[PDB]
Amino acid sequence: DKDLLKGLDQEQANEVIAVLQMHNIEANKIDSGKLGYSITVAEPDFTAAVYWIKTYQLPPRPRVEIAQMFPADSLVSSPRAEKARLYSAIEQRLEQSLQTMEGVLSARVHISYDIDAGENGRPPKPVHLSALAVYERGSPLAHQISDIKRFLKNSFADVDYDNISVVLSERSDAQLQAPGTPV
Amino acid sequence: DKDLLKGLDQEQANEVIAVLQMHNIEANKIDSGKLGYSITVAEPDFTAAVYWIKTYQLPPRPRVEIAQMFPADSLVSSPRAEKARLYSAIEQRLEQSLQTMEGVLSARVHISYDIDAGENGRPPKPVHLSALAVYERGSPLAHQISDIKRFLKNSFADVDYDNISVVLSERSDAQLQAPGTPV
Amino acid sequence: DKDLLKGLDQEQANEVIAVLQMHNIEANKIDSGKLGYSITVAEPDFTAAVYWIKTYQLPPRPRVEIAQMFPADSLVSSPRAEKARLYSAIEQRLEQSLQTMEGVLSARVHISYDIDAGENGRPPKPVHLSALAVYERGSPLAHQISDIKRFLKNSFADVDYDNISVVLSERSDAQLQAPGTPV
Amino acid sequence: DKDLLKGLDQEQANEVIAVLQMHNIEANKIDSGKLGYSITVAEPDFTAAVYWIKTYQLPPRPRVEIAQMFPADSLVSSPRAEKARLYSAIEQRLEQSLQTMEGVLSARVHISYDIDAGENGRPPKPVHLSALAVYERGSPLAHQISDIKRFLKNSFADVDYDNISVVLSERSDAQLQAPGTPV
Amino acid sequence: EDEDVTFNDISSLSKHVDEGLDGYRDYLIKYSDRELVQFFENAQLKRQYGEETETVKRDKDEIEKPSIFALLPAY
Amino acid sequence: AELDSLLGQEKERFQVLPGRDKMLYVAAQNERDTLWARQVLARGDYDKNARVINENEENKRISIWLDTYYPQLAYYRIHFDEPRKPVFWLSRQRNTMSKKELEVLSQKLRALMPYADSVNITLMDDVTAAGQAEAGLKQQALPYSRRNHKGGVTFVIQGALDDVEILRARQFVDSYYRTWGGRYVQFAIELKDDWLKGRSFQYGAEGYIKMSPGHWYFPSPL
Amino acid sequence: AELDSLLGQEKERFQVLPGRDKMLYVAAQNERDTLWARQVLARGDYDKNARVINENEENKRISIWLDTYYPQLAYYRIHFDEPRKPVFWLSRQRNTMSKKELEVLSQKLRALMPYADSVNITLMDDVTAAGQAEAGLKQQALPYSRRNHKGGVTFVIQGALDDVEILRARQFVDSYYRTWGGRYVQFAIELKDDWLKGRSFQYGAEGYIKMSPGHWYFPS
Repeated sequence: DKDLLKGLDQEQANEVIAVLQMHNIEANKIDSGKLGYSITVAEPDFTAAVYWIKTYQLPPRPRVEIAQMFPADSLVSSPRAEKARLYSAIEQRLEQSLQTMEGVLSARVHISYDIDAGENGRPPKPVHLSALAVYERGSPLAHQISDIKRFLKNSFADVDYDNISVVLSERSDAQLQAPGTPV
Repeated sequence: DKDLLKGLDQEQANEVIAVLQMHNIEANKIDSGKLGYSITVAEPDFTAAVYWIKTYQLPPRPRVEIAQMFPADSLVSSPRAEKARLYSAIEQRLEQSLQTMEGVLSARVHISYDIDAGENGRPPKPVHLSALAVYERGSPLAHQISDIKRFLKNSFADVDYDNISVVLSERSDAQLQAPGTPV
Repeated sequence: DKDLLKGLDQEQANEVIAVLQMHNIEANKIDSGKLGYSITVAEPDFTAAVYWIKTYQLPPRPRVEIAQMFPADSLVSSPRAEKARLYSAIEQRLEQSLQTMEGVLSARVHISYDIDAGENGRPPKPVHLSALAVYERGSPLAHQISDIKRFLKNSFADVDYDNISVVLSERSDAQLQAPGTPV
Repeated sequence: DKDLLKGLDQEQANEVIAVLQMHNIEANKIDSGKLGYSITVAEPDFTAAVYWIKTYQLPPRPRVEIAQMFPADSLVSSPRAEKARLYSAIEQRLEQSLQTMEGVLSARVHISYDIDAGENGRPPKPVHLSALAVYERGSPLAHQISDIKRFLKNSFADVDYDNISVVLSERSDAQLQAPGTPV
Repeated sequence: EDEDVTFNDISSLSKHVDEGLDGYRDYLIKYSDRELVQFFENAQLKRQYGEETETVKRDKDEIEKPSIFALLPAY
Repeated sequence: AELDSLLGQEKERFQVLPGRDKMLYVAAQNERDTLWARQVLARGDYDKNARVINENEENKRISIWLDTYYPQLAYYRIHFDEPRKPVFWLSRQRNTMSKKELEVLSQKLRALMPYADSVNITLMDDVTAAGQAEAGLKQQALPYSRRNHKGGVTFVIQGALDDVEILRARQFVDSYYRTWGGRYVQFAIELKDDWLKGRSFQYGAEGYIKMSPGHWYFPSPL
Repeated sequence: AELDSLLGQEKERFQVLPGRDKMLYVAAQNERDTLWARQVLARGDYDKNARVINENEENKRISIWLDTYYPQLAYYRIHFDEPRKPVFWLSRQRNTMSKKELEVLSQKLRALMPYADSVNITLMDDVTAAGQAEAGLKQQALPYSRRNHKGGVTFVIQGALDDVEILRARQFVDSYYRTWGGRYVQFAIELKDDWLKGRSFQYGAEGYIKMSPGHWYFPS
């Protein structure tokens, strides 16, 4: 067996395994503790596994949130930083709420940051919101966009239905059967 | 048996087990104490379990609350932080109150944090509210939205029925029968 | 026997037991002292117990009160904090008084926190109140809302009957018979 | 065997291997731990491997992100630096969101940094965006540009469809068969 | 210095002269506190007043037209 | 080890039919149950051939075949309440076929469905369908517009709807679609910042007159 | 070791056909499945000759051959619902051919497809195609413009479309294209900004827009 990757985290290993299995590549995950996880494959499948690791740019980078750029541990903060942390926490709490609706598997949400304005002697611009979500198979997407828009509209002081973008998609086919072992 | 996850918290473990059982995958929870819980499955079910853990982005993130961005341990406080903590405590106290209503299993509530403008000079804007809730089967949802709106309207100095969004859903079918063991 | 939960406190344990007994699941509470309480069930019931633990989001996290954000014990205080503590004490004293009325089993009360503006220079704004309460079976709810409104109206300098919302409900059927043990 | 490269990172090594396999060059990856990875090839293939390493300028540089020029571990931040970090985090969060759309394999996004002036004294300019994405084979690119534009338009306070550029491309042919070994 | 205007009455002249000062009024409004301005706007009158209601004029006129003597010390 | 013994304790949840092609067909009621069954097969607990089926998948598959061999047939839906004797609803006005042709069609459908013993063809009335649609809207008192075309009817519900209206609407629509399908009558629900909820008027010397339908709408200043 | 035993447990997910060229042809339904099959052959698990095929790839290959030997033939699409007997749709108006010519064409196609026993040629009506396109756009209540050209029809759908509209349109277009292909009827979706929001204007024969008091814009 040939080594593909070393020193992975748990979530990275599981994402890599999922992508290899989808293309019929049997892979193995090994745990070395302080050294992390290792992924191995057979020689007949090595070439393909390399090409897919390239194409998907695995392992995945960690998830990015705006509060990371303004660590709250600082001794000094401008109003701009505080306002940024606030918005970056509201975005997360809304994605956590959408995931509880009936049929939703996951969602992502974005808000228009206008904290780059100093707001000195100056009127505030209106808010804009965008959302993505994934649904279970057999869901009438057209009739479900309405609920999301209705729910989002009242979460802010000033939002117009015209200013809310919503994009929905269905789950792909289930990968239930195991890949075949090289002869 | 193959290892799916290690070092889980109790509340992460039980949510994983629930999601695997729903799809007919028999899973096992093991306790290592200071090392947390581990989840294991048989080989015939390994592939499916991997696919579901990816699709649902398991294990779940911990739950965000806005007070976490402005710890009361801070060495100093601006008005913006105090006002934020206040609103973040009112939201939680309202969700805890709504769960006591008849038939409600759980709910989530959101408020207009207009605090992002510290209201230097500028007058305040009116509040907007959003709520989600899940009901027991056989509940007349249409007749129950009225009660919620009535209840929320008077919890704030200035709210219009037009500014309150409410979304309701029923509990899914009960999972009572045990999954089948691989042959 | 399979372990559901460990390290519970007394109130969380009794809450879980109550919810499981309602659905005909025989459970056991074990005390480990400094390690807290543990809950266990039989294998035939493990699946169901998991599904209900998820559906009710057990164990219950503890009750929130606004004074917890602005803890009185501190080296320092500011007008906003003092005013907040004051309102958060009146709320609790009113709920404790309503539970003494005839037939009321429990109640919850909410007040409009105008303190999120300083009310300095800006003129202060009139108060809004909301209450929920549960009654013993066979109570004339319609005739009892009047008493509550009358009582609440005079607790504040300026309140109109129009600004007080009251929602009442009856106790559910009593769970007296014990669940059956798996065969 | 002749040495091509030493001291590579894992993600540099896999990119080199992928590019050599595409041109029918069999390569070997060796791990020396603290010394990194080494790449070796047979003599008949040495010339070609050298020419391709030149032509593609391998191994790849590390990935650049604007936040690296203005690290938060600094005693003072200008209003320019804070604003730059903000934009440089929004760019990354949008790229990671687009990667969740149906069929998208990878993407990149660019935003107009008006922060190259303070916007001191002058009012702010409107925002411009550009994006690139790769799709799975058999995707109607023409009909998918609309969705992307719609989604990006609402992420900012003021954007016109005229100011959004989108370029799409399909995945190349899969490299599945292994290269032949020199005679 | 604008030769195209015409007037008919003391009111029509007052309005046009007041309109001339809005360029300065706007600068003072930008750089001063709304509530202290409103306080002095009350204090010029309310020694006259038998009443507590203030809504009696809807804001859109008075918010634009605080007097200059009210704006100066607040600035 | 029969298949019924492997699916679970809730025996009644599933239905196993022998197919003429020497294969076992498991009829399910919904997606969740469908996956509960498919896991058993895909794990490989059963050795002979088997397949899982449900009404929505089969409606899609049969419509895709009709698209190729009968590209101009007007029809509504195929009902599988009794899976051994499906019922196929055709329009009376829009089709024109002889008894012989109907029989041939029947036999070709039977050849596509190896688990069904026969297919019953029933002629339904378009006016009836459309009337029930409009009656249900009025029964809910939803605001709406009706548009008629050669091939179909469209009902538009748009503007500043209220939560209670949205709920009722989605429930009704979802009920109707399960009976008649989405081929003849369409329902479009769109939220707009428009307080009049799609009504529109123009003012003139005689008073108001109603506007014609159109894409343009006046955002509510209120 | 037969090939069907190597493709998986889900036996009917794939279909194996014998080719007159002494080669096995695996018929797949989509790209993902195509790559699942191709991995087996590229790994070299099987020793005889085999090939993987699907409807879109075959439509492309056959159109490339027609481009060379029949550069003026008007046609729509080839359906492979029954892979042993494909159906080829030709335009009734835009072609003139004799029965002999049609037969010759049939035989040459059959020679290009060694897994098919025969090819059925069916003549379809352009008016029908165009009518089903317009009826579908009306049923979806999309705004559109129609342009007619000698050899084709173009529907332009442009403006400040809403999310619900974009979704409906995408679904519809993708449904139509899978039946008729993209040769005769074309759809163009074009999002653009709104000029009228918050402006006073006159509409009809003499319309113009008030950019602001004192500024008049006359469109073309």
